[PDB]
Amino acid sequence: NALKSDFDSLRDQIEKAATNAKFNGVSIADGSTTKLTFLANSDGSGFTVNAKTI
Amino acid sequence: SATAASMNAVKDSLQRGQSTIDVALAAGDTITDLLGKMKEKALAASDTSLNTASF
Repeated sequence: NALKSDFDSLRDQIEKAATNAKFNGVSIADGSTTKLTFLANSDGSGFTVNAKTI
Repeated sequence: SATAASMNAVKDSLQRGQSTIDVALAAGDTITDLLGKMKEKALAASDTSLNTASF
């Protein structure tokens, strides 16, 4: 029972640590969106970074 | 000599034309600077990683 409760605590910890990792409201580790596109060229062409949910 | 007097009349109109074009050129320089800045703004806003409150 003690080992199970330790396991459960650690799982809840993983969840908290994962959902708090936002910068400026946008994040690539929670799983909110599928990809983020940044500017890479003075004409609008983008640099694509896929989302890696953890 | 009447014709030389008429040339004296022509030169002022040429000068007035020059003046109007200078005013237009000044305004045009301002407009080109503004257009550059607008392109910068539009390019910055074309980003899809941007917050809802910066757009």
